[PDB]
Formats: sequence, C-alpha cells, structure tokens
Amino acid sequence: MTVIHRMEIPVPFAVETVNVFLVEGETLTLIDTGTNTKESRLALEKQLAALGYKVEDIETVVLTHHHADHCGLLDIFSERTNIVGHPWNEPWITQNPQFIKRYQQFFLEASVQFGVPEVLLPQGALLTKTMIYSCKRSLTHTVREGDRIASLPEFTVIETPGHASTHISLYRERDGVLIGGDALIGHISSNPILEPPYEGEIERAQPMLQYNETLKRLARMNISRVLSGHGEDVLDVVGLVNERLQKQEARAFKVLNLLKAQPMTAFEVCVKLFPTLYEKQLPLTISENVGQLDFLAYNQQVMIDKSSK
Ligand SMILES: [Mg+2]
Ligand SMILES: [Mg+2]
Ligand SMILES: [Mg+2]
Ligand SMILES: [Mg+2]
Ligand SMILES: [Mg+2]
Ligand SMILES: [Mg+2]
Ligand SMILES: [Mg+2]
Ligand SMILES: [Mg+2]
Ligand SMILES: [Mg+2]
Ligand SMILES: [Mg+2]
Ligand SMILES: [Mg+2]
Ligand SMILES: [Mg+2]
Ligand SMILES: [Mg+2]
Ligand SMILES: [Mg+2]
Ligand SMILES: [Mg+2]
Ligand SMILES: [Mg+2]
Ligand SMILES: [Mg+2]
Ligand SMILES: [Mg+2]
Ligand SMILES: [Mg+2]
Ligand SMILES: [Mg+2]
Ligand SMILES: [Mg+2]
Ligand SMILES: [Mg+2]
Ligand SMILES: [Mg+2]
Ligand SMILES: [Mg+2]
Ligand SMILES: [Mg+2]
Ligand SMILES: [Mg+2]
Ligand SMILES: [Mg+2]
Ligand SMILES: [Mg+2]
Ligand SMILES: [Mg+2]
Ligand SMILES: [Mg+2]
Ligand SMILES: [Mg+2]
Ligand SMILES: [Mg+2]
Ligand SMILES: [Mg+2]
Ligand SMILES: [Mg+2]
Ligand SMILES: [Mg+2]
Ligand SMILES: [Mg+2]
Ligand SMILES: [Mg+2]
Ligand SMILES: [Mg+2]
Ligand SMILES: [Mg+2]
Ligand SMILES: [Mg+2]
Ligand SMILES: [Mg+2]
Ligand SMILES: [Mg+2]
Ligand SMILES: [Mg+2]
Ligand SMILES: [Mg+2]
Ligand SMILES: [Mg+2]
Ligand SMILES: [Mg+2]
Ligand SMILES: [Mg+2]
Ligand SMILES: [Mg+2]
Ligand SMILES: [Mg+2]
Ligand SMILES: [Mg+2]
Ligand SMILES: [Mg+2]
Ligand SMILES: [Mg+2]
Ligand SMILES: [Mg+2]
Ligand SMILES: [Mg+2]
Ligand SMILES: [Mg+2]
Ligand SMILES: [Mg+2]
Ligand SMILES: [Mg+2]
Ligand SMILES: [Mg+2]
Ligand SMILES: [Zn+2]
Ligand SMILES: [Zn+2]
Repeated sequence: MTVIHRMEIPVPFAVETVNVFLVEGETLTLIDTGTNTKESRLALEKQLAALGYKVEDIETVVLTHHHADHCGLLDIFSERTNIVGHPWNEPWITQNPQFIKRYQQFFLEASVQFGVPEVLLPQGALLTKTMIYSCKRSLTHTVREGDRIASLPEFTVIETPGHASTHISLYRERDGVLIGGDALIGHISSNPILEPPYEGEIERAQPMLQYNETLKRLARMNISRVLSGHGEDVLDVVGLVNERLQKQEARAFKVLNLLKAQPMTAFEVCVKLFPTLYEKQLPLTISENVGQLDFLAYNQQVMIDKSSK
C-alpha cells in the first residue's frame, strides 16, 4: 500500500532543513512544505520530479503546524488540493488582517515588556524581517484529536500542543510510526515558540507544562519511530523525553538561581542563559519564566513597563 518518502527542503533558518513527507497512497499526500522561498520551492520541485511527480499531482497537503518552514509553500498547490490541519492554523496561514494587526501589537508590546533593546529588534530587517516566509492560503479541512484524514487512512490525528498551539502529529497504530512534526526533535529541544493570544482567548495552557504533557503522552504511546520535522528519526521516545524533561528542570532551576542573585528583565535573563546565541537568534527564556511564575516559584515586579522578575 503506502510508500513514504522524506524530502529535505532547505530553509533560511538555523535548522537549515525541514523534513517533508510524501505519502504515495491511493492519492498523493504531502506532509509539510518548506518556507515561502524560491530555494524551498525549487528543491521541492526537483525532489518531486525525481520521484516522477509535479506539484500539481499532490491532492492533499497536511500541516503539522503553522510555522513558516511547514506551511510556507501552501500557495503553490493546485486549486483542487485539500489543505488539512489544526483549525487554529487558519488566521496564521491566511494572514488574516485583524490577526496580523494583533500579532504586530503583541510583539511590539512584548519587546517593551521583556526589555529588549530596540537595536536588537527586527526593526527594519535582519537579513530577514517577519511573516514573510509564510503563505497566504486557507485550510479546506480542519482536524482535531482522533480524526482521520481521507488520504491517510492508516493514521490518526493526535493533538501535540506545546511547540505551537496548532501542533498535531500523525500516528499509525499498525506499526507505531508517528509523523511527529516538531513535537520531538532528536538533536535539539523544540520548546514552546511564543505566540500572541488569539482573539477570544481568555487563556491557554501554560505552554511549557503543555509541551511537557505532550512529551509524556508520546512517551506512553507505543511509538516505534518518529519521523521528525527536523533531523534524524527518533527511535527511543521514552529516553529522549526523559532527557528533555531533565534538561528543562535543570534550566528552570538555573533561571530561578540567576534571579535569586540579581532580579532581572526577561532580556537580561536571556543574555545570561544564552551569552552567545542572543544576538544571532532569539528564544525561550520567557517560556521558563512563565513556567516558574505559574507554579508560584517566581514573582513579577510589574509596574515600570519592563517587567522585573
Ligand atoms: Mg487495507
Ligand atoms: Mg524517496
Ligand atoms: Mg525522497
Ligand atoms: Mg531525502
Ligand atoms: Mg532529500
Ligand atoms: Mg502514480
Ligand atoms: Mg497510481
Ligand atoms: Mg497505480
Ligand atoms: Mg532527488
Ligand atoms: Mg528526495
Ligand atoms: Mg535534490
Ligand atoms: Mg513541480
Ligand atoms: Mg516536479
Ligand atoms: Mg505542477
Ligand atoms: Mg509561494
Ligand atoms: Mg481531505
Ligand atoms: Mg496543524
Ligand atoms: Mg479562523
Ligand atoms: Mg482566521
Ligand atoms: Mg501566513
Ligand atoms: Mg485586530
Ligand atoms: Mg521583562
Ligand atoms: Mg532589559
Ligand atoms: Mg516583526
Ligand atoms: Mg515568516
Ligand atoms: Mg505570498
Ligand atoms: Mg491573496
Ligand atoms: Mg485561500
Ligand atoms: Mg473540516
Ligand atoms: Mg475523522
Ligand atoms: Mg489520517
Ligand atoms: Mg479528510
Ligand atoms: Mg482525499
Ligand atoms: Mg508558535
Ligand atoms: Mg501550544
Ligand atoms: Mg492509527
Ligand atoms: Mg494503535
Ligand atoms: Mg511536545
Ligand atoms: Mg525536541
Ligand atoms: Mg530529529
Ligand atoms: Mg524537547
Ligand atoms: Mg520563544
Ligand atoms: Mg509567534
Ligand atoms: Mg509562532
Ligand atoms: Mg484568531
Ligand atoms: Mg503561563
Ligand atoms: Mg500527559
Ligand atoms: Mg512511545
Ligand atoms: Mg494516548
Ligand atoms: Mg537529528
Ligand atoms: Mg533518520
Ligand atoms: Mg533515538
Ligand atoms: Mg535551586
Ligand atoms: Mg543580563
Ligand atoms: Mg549561548
Ligand atoms: Mg516561549
Ligand atoms: Mg496558576
Ligand atoms: Mg499581563
Ligand atoms: Zn516549528
Ligand atoms: Zn520546524
């Protein structure tokens, strides 16, 4: 029945490549796409051609999540193509004007709240500004926990939030294969990527706790092999999860101990945690602080505008 192929698509991010998966079944399904770049598109087209296919032959595209490396080429697919993912992808992937306005307001406010020096901010650009690597295309179909995608009958949709709010993985009960997305990556942690609140969202799960719960769920599943969004397959999910949970705990303690010595802004903690990477890249830190603020381990001296932890 199905033949699954991994295609490695170049992306202009530190991870260098994204894994996309072509499933040759009764119809042709692609899982994830690559960024909205000429380079990504050319690579996808070339690798499809070597398999004897053109973009127009793909009848279903499934998104594991809304990050640009996974959805960015959505516009290229034929008008007949089913586009399937978590429902919350929709505002991101359509670049809904109201969503974009909210996104821009959130990040401006966040920059101030976290005390990011203006010189480091995307500002103009960065060899790259923002949102520019994403698509402008709607879903045709939404999926949630336990759902089946018509073109992938042996798989079940599992909600795997944490890395992103829109994150899903595809589980094949027959042989325990998971098309994981970015929920569990072998070589690097895939910790929560900060997002704006959705319109109407009063609250979301504590993101780090959600990520950890997703990890624990995966560890309890009977998974033989994770086909990951980046890097090599994961064959020992239990082992990897245990390691990641241990590392997360250590980092949380490191943050807690940093703050005991000197109360700090998020940016200041970031510079302590990532003394080399903070100029080249910008993550996390807030995830750890927010995790500790939940769990009532750390207080925020709100007042100034630049929050003090
Ligand atoms: Mg059959
Ligand atoms: Mg192949
Ligand atoms: Mg291949
Ligand atoms: Mg390959
Ligand atoms: Mg390849
Ligand atoms: Mg054929
Ligand atoms: Mg055929
Ligand atoms: Mg045939
Ligand atoms: Mg090839
Ligand atoms: Mg190939
Ligand atoms: Mg090639
Ligand atoms: Mg083509
Ligand atoms: Mg082609
Ligand atoms: Mg074509
Ligand atoms: Mg395009
Ligand atoms: Mg469909
Ligand atoms: Mg999705
Ligand atoms: Mg919507
Ligand atoms: Mg929308
Ligand atoms: Mg978009
Ligand atoms: Mg708005
Ligand atoms: Mg702060
Ligand atoms: Mg600061
Ligand atoms: Mg921006
Ligand atoms: Mg982008
Ligand atoms: Mg465009
Ligand atoms: Mg348009
Ligand atoms: Mg559309
Ligand atoms: Mg639907
Ligand atoms: Mg269903
Ligand atoms: Mg399915
Ligand atoms: Mg379907
Ligand atoms: Mg179908
Ligand atoms: Mg995210
Ligand atoms: Mg989430
Ligand atoms: Mg299944
Ligand atoms: Mg099963
Ligand atoms: Mg996860
Ligand atoms: Mg990971
Ligand atoms: Mg991996
Ligand atoms: Mg991890
Ligand atoms: Mg982040
Ligand atoms: Mg975001
Ligand atoms: Mg995001
Ligand atoms: Mg929304
Ligand atoms: Mg929280
Ligand atoms: Mg759990
Ligand atoms: Mg498992
Ligand atoms: Mg389960
Ligand atoms: Mg790897
Ligand atoms: Mg491998
Ligand atoms: Mg492994
Ligand atoms: Mg301690
Ligand atoms: Mg500092
Ligand atoms: Mg560093
Ligand atoms: Mg975060
Ligand atoms: Mg609480
Ligand atoms: Mg607040
Ligand atoms: Zn991602
Ligand atoms: Zn990714």
